[PDB]
Amino acid sequence: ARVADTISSRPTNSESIPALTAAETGHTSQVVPSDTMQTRHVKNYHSRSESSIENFLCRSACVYYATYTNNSKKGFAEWVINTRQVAQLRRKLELFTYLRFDLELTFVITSAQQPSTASSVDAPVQTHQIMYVPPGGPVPTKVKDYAWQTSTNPSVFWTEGNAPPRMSIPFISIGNAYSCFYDGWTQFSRNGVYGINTLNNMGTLYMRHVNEAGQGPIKSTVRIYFKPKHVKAWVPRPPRLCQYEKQKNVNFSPIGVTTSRTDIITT
Amino acid sequence: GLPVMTTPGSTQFLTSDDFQSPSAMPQFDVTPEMQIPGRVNNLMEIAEVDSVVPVNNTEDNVSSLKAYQIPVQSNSDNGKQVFGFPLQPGANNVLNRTLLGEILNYYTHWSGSIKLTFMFCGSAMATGKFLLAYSPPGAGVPKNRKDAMLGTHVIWDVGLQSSCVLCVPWISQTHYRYVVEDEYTAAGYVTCWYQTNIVVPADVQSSCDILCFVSACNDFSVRMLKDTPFIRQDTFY
Amino acid sequence: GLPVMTTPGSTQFLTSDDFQSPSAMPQFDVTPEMQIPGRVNNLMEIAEVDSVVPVNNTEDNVSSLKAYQIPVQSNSDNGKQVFGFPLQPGANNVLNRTLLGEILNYYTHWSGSIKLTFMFCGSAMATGKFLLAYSPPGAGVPKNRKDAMLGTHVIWDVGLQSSCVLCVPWISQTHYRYVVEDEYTAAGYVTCWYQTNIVVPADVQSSCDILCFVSACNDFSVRMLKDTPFIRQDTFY
Amino acid sequence: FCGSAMATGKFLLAYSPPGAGVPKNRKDAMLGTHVIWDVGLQSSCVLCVPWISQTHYRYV
Amino acid sequence: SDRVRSITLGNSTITTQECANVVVGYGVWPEYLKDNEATAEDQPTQPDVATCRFYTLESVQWMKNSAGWWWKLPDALSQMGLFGQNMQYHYLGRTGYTIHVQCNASKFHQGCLLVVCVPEAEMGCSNLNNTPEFSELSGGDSARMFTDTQVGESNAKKVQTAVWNAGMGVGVGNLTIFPHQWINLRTNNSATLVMPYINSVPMDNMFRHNNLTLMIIPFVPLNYSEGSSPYVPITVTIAPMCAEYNGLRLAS
Amino acid sequence: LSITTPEEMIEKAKGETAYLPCKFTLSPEDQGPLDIEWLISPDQVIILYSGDKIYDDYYPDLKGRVHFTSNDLKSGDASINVTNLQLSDIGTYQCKVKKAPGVANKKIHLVV
Amino acid sequence: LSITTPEEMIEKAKGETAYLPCKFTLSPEDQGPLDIEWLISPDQVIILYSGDKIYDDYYPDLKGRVHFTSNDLKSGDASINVTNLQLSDIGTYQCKVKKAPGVANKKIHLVV
Amino acid sequence: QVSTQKIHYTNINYYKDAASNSANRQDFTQDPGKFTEPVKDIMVKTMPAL
Amino acid sequence: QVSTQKIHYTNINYYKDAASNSANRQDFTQDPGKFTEPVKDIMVKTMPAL
Amino acid sequence: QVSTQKIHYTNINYYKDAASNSANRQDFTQDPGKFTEPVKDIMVKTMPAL
Repeated sequence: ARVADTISSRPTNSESIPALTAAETGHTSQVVPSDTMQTRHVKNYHSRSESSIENFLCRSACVYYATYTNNSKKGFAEWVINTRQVAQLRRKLELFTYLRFDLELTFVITSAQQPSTASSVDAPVQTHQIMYVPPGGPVPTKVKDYAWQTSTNPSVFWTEGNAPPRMSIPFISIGNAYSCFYDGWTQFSRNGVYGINTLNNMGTLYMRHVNEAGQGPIKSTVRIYFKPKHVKAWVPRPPRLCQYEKQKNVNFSPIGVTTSRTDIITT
Repeated sequence: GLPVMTTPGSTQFLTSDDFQSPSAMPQFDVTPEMQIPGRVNNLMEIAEVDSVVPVNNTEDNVSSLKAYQIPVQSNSDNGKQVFGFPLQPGANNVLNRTLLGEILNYYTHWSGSIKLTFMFCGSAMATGKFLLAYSPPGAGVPKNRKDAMLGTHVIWDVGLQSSCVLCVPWISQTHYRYVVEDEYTAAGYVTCWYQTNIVVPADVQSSCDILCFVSACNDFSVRMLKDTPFIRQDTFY
Repeated sequence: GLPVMTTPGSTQFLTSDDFQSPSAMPQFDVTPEMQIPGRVNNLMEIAEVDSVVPVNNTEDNVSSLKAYQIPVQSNSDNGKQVFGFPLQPGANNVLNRTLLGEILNYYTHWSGSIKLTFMFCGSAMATGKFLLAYSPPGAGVPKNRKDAMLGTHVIWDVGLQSSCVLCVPWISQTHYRYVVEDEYTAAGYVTCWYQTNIVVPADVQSSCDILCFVSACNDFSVRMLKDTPFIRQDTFY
Repeated sequence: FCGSAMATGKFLLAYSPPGAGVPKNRKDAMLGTHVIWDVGLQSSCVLCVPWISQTHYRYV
Repeated sequence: SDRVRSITLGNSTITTQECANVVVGYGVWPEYLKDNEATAEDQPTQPDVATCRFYTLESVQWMKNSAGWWWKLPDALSQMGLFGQNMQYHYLGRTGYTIHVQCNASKFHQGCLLVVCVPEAEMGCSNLNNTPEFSELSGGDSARMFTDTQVGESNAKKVQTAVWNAGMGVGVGNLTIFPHQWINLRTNNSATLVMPYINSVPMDNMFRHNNLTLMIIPFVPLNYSEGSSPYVPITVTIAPMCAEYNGLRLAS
Repeated sequence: LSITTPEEMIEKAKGETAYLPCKFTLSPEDQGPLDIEWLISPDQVIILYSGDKIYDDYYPDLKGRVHFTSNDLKSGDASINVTNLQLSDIGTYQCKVKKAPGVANKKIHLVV
Repeated sequence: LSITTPEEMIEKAKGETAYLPCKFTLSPEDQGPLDIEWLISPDQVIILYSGDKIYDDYYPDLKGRVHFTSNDLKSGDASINVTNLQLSDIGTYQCKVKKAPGVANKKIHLVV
Repeated sequence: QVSTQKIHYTNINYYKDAASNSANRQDFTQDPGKFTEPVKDIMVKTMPAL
Repeated sequence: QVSTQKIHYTNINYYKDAASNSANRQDFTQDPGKFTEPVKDIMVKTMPAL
Repeated sequence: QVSTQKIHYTNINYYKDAASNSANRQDFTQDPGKFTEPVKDIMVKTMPAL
């Protein structure tokens, strides 16, 4: 996928003017630098490979991290899956209006000891369980419960000191593409919240320890990493300028177009 | 029991890896695709769209629509300057927040040439001529019309058609250029000068305005994807 | 010593993996199979069986056989309603515990059309006509016969044959629909109205009853297997 | 348009078939048959009303 | 020549003496729903003469201190004849528009408009935690207008109408990536766009979801000397192309 | 879970009956048990709803003056009717709803 | 980050105005916030520049006698103008600039 | 199965799904004509626009 | 050995048992006629049933 | 794919880049004539130089 080359030119003087045009018709001009000056025939060997979509989006980024204490009641972390909470990834998604991708979830789980009181503490390697619940399934309330094990929801079991776990999720949606924006309400009487869609629900993630409280509390921390693959994008969109403020809506505070300079001719 | 030996680099998590992965829900059947209009296939189909360049900042017009207009008035003396800025499309604070500049602030290296579409949004009976000069670096900025007409320039006349695309060429020692403000690979300056005055008949306003676009050519290219400096964060929403 | 590198995702236990495994008792010879009648090959050979719809709950008939009967009496005034419910086959508490509803509460998405077999289980000399209407959403429920006859409806007569299958179509913007109670993908309402009265000769009882079935068409489909919310537990037995 | 040369404008030439009254707003008259006329170099516009009638003829 | 066009549809006809070329969507023309893409189980209805004609919205006065206007596109045509009545009795429906906006001045006025058609334009509220209501987001055939000043915090549910952010928190200079045209009183008089059906589902309800937005923003403001005509109106005309519906019900 | 307007200002007169609305919708992931609170900060609970039974003797100044409105609380109704408004009812009211895995607030500022 | 001449000797006379230059360029990796110090060891800070605002009341003997020179400090200017030189201004001055991930020093020996 | 890189390389699919494959990274096609010139009447460079 | 997925994929059996293979997941056949119409005399849609 | 060592050996490229391959270690070519005799008129061993 090489770029176009450039062909040489001669000093012309004629009626065919390539430089004068009219931008009224919404037609961005397609001129070459060989039309306004004299160029040489340059063999051009650059590549437009890294500007494609599958090289721009298929990179891993953190989406969320929650902590949970082993020595607690309701010590476990729930998180509804959505891209809207981080900001370095969200701005990359709103360049396009309709996206379509599968997903490669990856978790990086670390642990830390809390200031316990017991004497000569020692614990073996821990075990974590990351349960994935599709939208509608029964969810657990406390950690010591039978709804964690006796279920056919796809969970993953991981012990420390190994490679990080990774599962893959295909395109789970009802429409034909994920809608990054939805102008219009969700109730037919046109009351209530504004931009809430039911087209990009993927489910929740329930994470907890498997061991029991031996002698000292352990506070863990788990990051979640996306990786969109096979991505097809549609209908591009100008990039977000003002700062984000909420995860659901698009509200903002006004600010100027760019930072200023001293005078219109100051370089 | 095939004998294997594990190379260094195992049991790691590289954030740009290309590996297969076991699925979670097997035998899933996706919903079939649709012919949605407007399929983008490459991010070099976005830099070839024009966008208005806010070339009139001056600390009072930044929170307004006045930042896109260049005031052009019927001057009394001849040979004055209209505007001017260096050509650093990821480093200057005029070509920064445009549509080209918010693509180059995801990459590190760039190449190719740049089109600069102008447009005379003035009256119909007011005419004039302009000189659109681009001076390569090595010297300072030009300061007279006598110094700026030595570079590369077109002479624009306004008539029925009301546009003129100065296509700056690619004159550089290196095969690429940085997007951050460096001194080694600077790209000179672009100025614009009065050729003649803006004459005008009776009972017409004088101060006509000019818009200015920017776009990339057909041979633009980028490299070395990085993360943008324009969006900060301190909590989860 | 072939050189290998272990990708991330190793030494884990995914609960829906597809991997081989070493056997415990090698060279085991299983007992040979038999032609047992009634082999199920797919769970869409269960949704195509009818089942009676408990459409008469009303807090007093739930612990009885009265929940399956719809009381139809010789009314005095004309144009009254027989029953009515929204069509959410995993969310409503009438189509929940039927044979179709206990398959859809293992999956998440569904599609296709639904058949609704009725049956007049009344006397032999009593006749009448009924109007079986299905209104797509966007408005409220219909409230008169004048408002419900605008939708999709059949007009049922009772004679020798004593059934009528209103086949509701698949009218939806999306390729699938949720099974939990959502407002975005609701599927309207199904009502049933008196066309004429139930006339009856002398020395015959008046209050005839009507049963109602439900089933799926030949083009039903599901997706995204989940675990059911209908069975709880607190100990091992 | 027998006006000046530097004066421009646009007009809406509507024809409403009977059954209702006369139109009274532009919102009511743009539902019928209409052309939208611009004045430029050419200075004419021929609204050709069609023949919409139940009968094969009409009285005078 | 190359300056005159004459687009007709149904029983109406829009003619222009001075206008530029027409810009059509993202390169496709609005055609009917093919049988591979459909998902509804019944047969659609196609009026095709009763809807495909040029409805005309209200007009707005272009003052010197103007800011901008916007319309939500399958909502301004809610009361316009047989399109507004087929939109209520049905449940689904896809459309393709042919937007046309016209504004004439003499050879002595100066100014420049920007006519853009934004798909899925979510707007921002005044307060950061609320959402704008329906009555302050769009109007039946009446243009809602921007301002040049930031809306104060004392309002509960009002749209942020700062024009340099275009309501959506985005830079207004980058708005030309959408299909667009320029009205410039020097050389142009009328702008025209043809917009195909752009949605993530093959058909959609029309009362809950406005899937287009026609914005008009004056970059170079109107200016003239004393003695010229001070009242310059803008008037937009929209015509649906190749519409069809499904799913009869009661009125609502 | 999401409330229609997470903050507003309500202006009423003394002796009247206030109507503090709290409505919501239900995203498809929300499958747990319901929970509804109400607060005041002129952080004291004034009413509860958990386990399908109402408990409402919590604030001594508002004893027997506040009630729920609807009979269909699991459909998106959580409004309360404050009867016999007095001058000392100034404060921000907080409608906390928590159906797992969702949670939302609504800070109602009431000034008479 | 790199300064032009990391040490030199400057010889001036009493009553004059010293001009201690400190210029630099910017490598492309330097993207953090700016920081500029000045020291003396006849290790006391005499001026600061951090967070775009100047703080300059630090040395009691040089109170209100030292200022920055340029208005364009983020372009490679960090020179200071020492007014009213006295005999007790003998010592090595240290221009510490720290724009992350770069750091540089400049030990200026001033003898009058 | 075997193709060129940016010499050759060998890629084998292991799992029997479609969402389990690696990223393609080699879908090299573009068509900027649907963004630059979305007009009806065609436009030549050399001739004047009006 | 090599077959299509939901492009191709390669599956090799390693152990020499039958209970050691992976799950099939591709037994796509159905016959609902033994549950819907389990009758003796055949029944047409268009004609009346009795 | 298969070549000789310093008998044969088998080398397969796995990743689909070019900077991911192993080192070559077998680029055996040399040409010392551009350092020893960088002159214009050619010089014979046997004859005298001037």
